[PDB]
Amino acid sequence: MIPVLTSKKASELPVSEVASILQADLQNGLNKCEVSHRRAFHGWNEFDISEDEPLWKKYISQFKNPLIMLLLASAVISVLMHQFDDAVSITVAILIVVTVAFVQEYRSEKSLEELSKLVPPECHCVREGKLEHTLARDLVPGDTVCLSVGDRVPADLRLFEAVDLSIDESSLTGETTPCSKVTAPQPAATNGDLASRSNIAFMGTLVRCGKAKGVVIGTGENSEFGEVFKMMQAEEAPKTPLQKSMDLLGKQLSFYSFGIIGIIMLVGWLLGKDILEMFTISVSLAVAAIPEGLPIVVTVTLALGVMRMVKKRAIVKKLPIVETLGCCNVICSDKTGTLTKNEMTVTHIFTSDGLHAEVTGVGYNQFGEVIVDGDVVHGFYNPAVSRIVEAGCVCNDAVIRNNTLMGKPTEGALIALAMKMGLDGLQQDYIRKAEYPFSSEQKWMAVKCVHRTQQDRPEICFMKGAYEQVIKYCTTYQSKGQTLTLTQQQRDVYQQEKARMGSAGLRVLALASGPELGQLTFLGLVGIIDPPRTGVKEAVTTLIASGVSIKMITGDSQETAVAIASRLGLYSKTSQSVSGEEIDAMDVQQLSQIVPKVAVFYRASPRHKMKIIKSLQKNGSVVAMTGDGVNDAVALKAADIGVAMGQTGTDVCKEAADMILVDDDFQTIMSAIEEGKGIYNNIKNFVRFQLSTSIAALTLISLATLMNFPNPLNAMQILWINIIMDGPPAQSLGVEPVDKDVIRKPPRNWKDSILTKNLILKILVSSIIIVCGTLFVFWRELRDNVITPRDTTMTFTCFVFFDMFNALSSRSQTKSVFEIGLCSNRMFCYAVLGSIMGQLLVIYFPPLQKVFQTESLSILDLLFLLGLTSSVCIVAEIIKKVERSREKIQKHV
Ligand SMILES: Nc1ncnc2c1ncn2[C@@H]1O[C@H](COP(=O)(O)OP(=O)(O)CP(=O)(O)O)[C@@H](O)[C@H]1O
Ligand SMILES: [Ca+2]
Ligand SMILES: [Mg+2]
Repeated sequence: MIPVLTSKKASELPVSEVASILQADLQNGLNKCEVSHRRAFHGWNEFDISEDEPLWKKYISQFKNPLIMLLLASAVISVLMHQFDDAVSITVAILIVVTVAFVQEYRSEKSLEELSKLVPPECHCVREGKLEHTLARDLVPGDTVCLSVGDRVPADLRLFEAVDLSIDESSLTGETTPCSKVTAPQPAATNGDLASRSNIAFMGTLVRCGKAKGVVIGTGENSEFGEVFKMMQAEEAPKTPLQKSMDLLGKQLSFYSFGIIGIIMLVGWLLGKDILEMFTISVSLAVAAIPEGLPIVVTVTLALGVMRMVKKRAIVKKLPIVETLGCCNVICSDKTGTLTKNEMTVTHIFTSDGLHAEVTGVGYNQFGEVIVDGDVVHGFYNPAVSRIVEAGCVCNDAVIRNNTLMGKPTEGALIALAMKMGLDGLQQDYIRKAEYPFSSEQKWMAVKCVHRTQQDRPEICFMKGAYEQVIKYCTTYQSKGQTLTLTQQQRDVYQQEKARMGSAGLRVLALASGPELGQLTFLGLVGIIDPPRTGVKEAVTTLIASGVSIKMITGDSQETAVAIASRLGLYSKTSQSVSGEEIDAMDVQQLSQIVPKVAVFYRASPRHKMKIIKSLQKNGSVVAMTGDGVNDAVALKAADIGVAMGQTGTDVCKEAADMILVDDDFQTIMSAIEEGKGIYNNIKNFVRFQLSTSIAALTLISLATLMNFPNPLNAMQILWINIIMDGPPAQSLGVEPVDKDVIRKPPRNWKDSILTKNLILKILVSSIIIVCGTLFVFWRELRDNVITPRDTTMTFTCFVFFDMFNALSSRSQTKSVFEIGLCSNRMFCYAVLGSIMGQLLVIYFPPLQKVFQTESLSILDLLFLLGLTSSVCIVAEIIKKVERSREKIQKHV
């Protein structure tokens, strides 16, 4: 039986003894069958998840509300009296109400737990001698885990290989300085504090630099500080500010409703009316007017938006970011990953002498050739191009195999061009001795390699990079084999050629070589191509046209970036560009007045990205920046809508950013805006419908009380109307697919409220129309002195039909009834049908007849009510149509 090794003992114990105890193969990894056995015995590589879900507890918690308690008290006091039919009716009504509330809460909790836990932790592991790609959830104590830069440590590792490792342990230790890691055993005297353990990698820490490979010593709860981990991250309350605003609005509406109910009670009691019946009616109205489904529906619509985002490759965490996601003003993205595909090929070759050579072929394939202006070259014919491809081979770091690329796209394109000429065998012929790492701030890499067949000649350097960083280190050039020196008369024409290459759609680079890396010989430039991704130009145009001001932050040259922006809709006739030196000269103040006028940035850095973020946030704008680097993590954290990458993004940037895309494309941002605006529109629909229904009911009750005639609503019918107003139909209205025409609207403001003048006017119009219809029904209904329950049933049916028709036309503030389709959201149709059958059963069920005192009606009366109750829908449709037509005509003219 394998024992679990503690962190301190693993640090104390030698690596070989540790591997002996865990029976782990450091080279070939661990086999799958033993992986399954260890997983079965030790559980999975997860945190022990346990919580109380005693459904009877949440059933009881649905009770104890003051409204339900008062209803139960009224039921008890009626039981104490001589009446029992009212008591049984009220208790079955409150039972239906609490069951509806229970299913609403259950659905809300269900959506809550389908939310989150959607980005599993993923890390490398060695099994059966192969580096295989598993989730961290699959780990067992004994596997060999490879750690890379930017990867999050999945479990406690006993490090045995490490070259210049720095691990950010600020999360678990609080030290802002990453801790260097070693592999030697640690002394017992220094094994006291956590930070002194320099040979163990802890789960949840981020690797900042270096390479590593260790064996898991702990999984799940046995891991050190796992206790404090489940202490902090297990429970949290990240309340969305939109939820707070909705709660405040609901509380204000509830206070106003309570004031209205109190005024109505005072007026009725001062007028000498009923006591118990009026009290029950008032308490039913109070429980009706309270918006209780608003938080449930907002959680449901947030979860639905997140799920719809995920269904089409848009993973969004950090729930309250979605609320401000729709209020997007400025969008920034790179140019190699999000706008154009990462498929680079070289189609132009330029040398020191000057010969326009064109290269054909698309992709990393060997079908292709180099075409000078009339020649046939398949070998050592032109010395300049041969030297260029040889330098490309020497400076190359990646390796191409079976038409596959594993490395940076630029080196892949260079090696593909080299293989096209037939010199693929020179990549491994030269062996590097001194290596110069390539960096964003450096923009050039150098190698020191010599031929192995002969070593009489001294060392020769081969380096490539940007032209601005190449001509500075190069003052010699070749014409016909011999070495000469360049002057200004060649630098100017080289600059013109660089600009010409940067035009159209080509990328500009430079090749240099020499004996010592202080004086080289210029070779020429390579015309790497970069085709834009399909369906990006129209997306960019339709984004910038409406309300967005997308900018460009790319590391290319001036001409290349300008041409790429001109191909899309980013560049205009009034836009400028800021260089890296210029953006470094000014920190915040001088950059503020120029950021809204520049859409293309020169070769920048993560520090420059931070500067742009600070300048944009100073002006008061929302920025959505996408990054794929370790040093872009701070930029993503500072940005409110920072986006990470799935395939080209590290784990550090994945965790730091609030949005992760499994595919790099400039199409999910419009999708983010569309779902955000759609869920906002659904919330507006719910709010408008609930407010209109509540206002109509309260106005009808107030007019009934003030005019001194019995109210044709009772209490059970009021409870049914309440269930309709915030229940299955209200949630059906809240659940709605995103409208196609929702992107042609200026971005929303974060400080804007939910109630507008148009919404208030529509609510008032609908309420007054419903009230007028009910008054007309009553006037045509009571033409004598005899009052029957049939009249009350007819009034209740008219009110139900009016509410249903209002909900029918409340699913679109701008679209018509037939524009979205009669059957688009099947949930709404199902709810309407269920309400219809429930009303019919209430009318025609002897038990429900006794409960609801509905008596009976006729087919002709029902048809007349249906014909009359359609007034709200037609009026709303015509006013919406005329308003939309007038707005479109005015904006067109
Ligand atoms: N393998 C390589 N060797 C030498 N230079 C390289 C290189 N890859 C890129 N460069 C140089 O680095 C410069 C800027 O590159 P950087 O990596 O900062 O951004 P980038 O090339 O990835 C474009 P972007 O950031 O918009 O995706 C380019 O002009 C290029 O000349
Ligand atoms: Ca209510
Ligand atoms: Mg970049």
